[PDB]
Amino acid sequence: QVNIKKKEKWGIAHIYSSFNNTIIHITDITGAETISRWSGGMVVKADRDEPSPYAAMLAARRAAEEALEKGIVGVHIRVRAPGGSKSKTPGPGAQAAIRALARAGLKIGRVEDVTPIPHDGTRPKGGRRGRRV
Amino acid sequence: MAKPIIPMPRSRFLRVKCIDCGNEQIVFSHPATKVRCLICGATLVEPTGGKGIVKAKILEVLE
Amino acid sequence: TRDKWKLKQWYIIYAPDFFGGVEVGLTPADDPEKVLNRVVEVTLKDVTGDFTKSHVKLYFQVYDVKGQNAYTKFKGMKLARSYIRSLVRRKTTRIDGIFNITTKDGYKLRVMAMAIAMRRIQTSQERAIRKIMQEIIYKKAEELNFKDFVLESVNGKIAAEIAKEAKKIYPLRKAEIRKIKVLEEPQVIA
RNA sequence: UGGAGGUGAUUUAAAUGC
RNA sequence: GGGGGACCGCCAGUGGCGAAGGCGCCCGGCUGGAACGGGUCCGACGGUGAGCGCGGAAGGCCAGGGGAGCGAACCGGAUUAGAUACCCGGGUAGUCCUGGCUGUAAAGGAUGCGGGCUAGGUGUCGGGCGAGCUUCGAGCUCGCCCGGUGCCGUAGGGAAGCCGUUAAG
Repeated sequence: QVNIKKKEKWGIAHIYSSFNNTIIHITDITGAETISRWSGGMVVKADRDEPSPYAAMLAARRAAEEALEKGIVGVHIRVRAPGGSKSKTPGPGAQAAIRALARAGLKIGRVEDVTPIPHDGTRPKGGRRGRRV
Repeated sequence: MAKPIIPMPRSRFLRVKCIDCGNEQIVFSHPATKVRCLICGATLVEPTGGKGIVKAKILEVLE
Repeated sequence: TRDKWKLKQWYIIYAPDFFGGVEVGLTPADDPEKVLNRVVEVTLKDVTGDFTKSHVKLYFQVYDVKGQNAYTKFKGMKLARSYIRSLVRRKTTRIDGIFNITTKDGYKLRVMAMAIAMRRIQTSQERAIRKIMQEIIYKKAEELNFKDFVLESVNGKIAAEIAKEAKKIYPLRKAEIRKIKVLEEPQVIA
């Protein structure tokens, strides 16, 4: 350790938000070092509970003990999701993660709309009558 | 307008008296083009939409 | 992997060439010299008015690392989806205004400006507000130093100067610098 | 008070009868 | 960090342009049409139009080049009583470019074109005009007028729905 002047570390937390799964992933402010990666289908046994909020608090609590272990006390949250493939809108882990950070005791800085949104068109699947129900 | 009760254009005549040479010119209230003074080479009016916008102060008698 | 943690080095961000050594930014990493080009996002707490308020998210890049100390330049700016959606309105316009810059220092700089129009009458004066940006900007880059010229643009100074001229032509509202990207570094002589 | 778009869409309700 | 091909959300409008199919990043060159003010010039030169000629989405076809995503056919899974499916994972032709062919549609406004005549109202786009405002730019508004683009509705028409100065009078 080369002398630290601030005595506070910051770890930006990418939050990747699917209706099939939730992924929480906090790194250092650069992004060049991965402390910890924890999703919503190690917590559980089944596919239905893979997303939900309750996996998306517990996943975001196991990680939160290892960031406390480094010195990272402040966190910026970068909420995002698959935009080009699917719909951009975040799933059930977005209201969930921020609740999972206020209980873990990690401070909450910036909360951010950085989700992939094309400036353009690309043809997804589903046509004639779009995707059919 | 008045296409079936006799259409008359909007027009009129006005005597313009040049400020650079005192030259008296007859001018259609709607200049379509640049009217040039015949003893200055100046521009009295410039053609824009509707009535030709008169460039700066030039004297006017309205007929 | 299996760091004690003791294969974890720590560096510290000192980011000048827009301000002095902004101490903000602390770097953990594993091994020595895997960050030498890695990019850090900051709000900037140098000016706590505008640079914290409406200028959320700038990218800075550690060009070098010395004795375990990161030296960081301006690499870029980008605004959040927050900004761009909020401002725009209907029955009016949103405009976007590029210019590929050359300053006298030998840096090239790609800007995109974004102004929002005053309501009705969309016309050729729109692109002429476009034209009056690329004209004024070229001339400020040629005159001003580059380090200065990246302080001004990021500050509202540019958005302000643009507006005075462009409100004569066809009055605007909500003009900004949407994004900036460092076109070419090297120098005037490589 | 009555009209036009843009997209979520809902599978937990089963074939036929002179 | 690099490479590739497609495309240009918001903007974007009850908006504009186009004969029609149709058309949407920004900048410049070339170019078609269109509006308006002034009819300044020609002096009936007009209308329509069988035959005839020309333009015409997507798909298909031909030859060459290209190929990310997507995806008929096709290969698996599920579903299901069975599934040649809806749902999911791969996938070729094609989708892109260039030259050519082909010529079809609920190619709709299911409404051929041109002229004249026949209450109105309102919103909107562009052009003109008289004002007030002004950041001194038609930028923000009021009204008359001209051209277009919607909605509502008198007389009339209609079988009725509806149409009704953008007619289906």
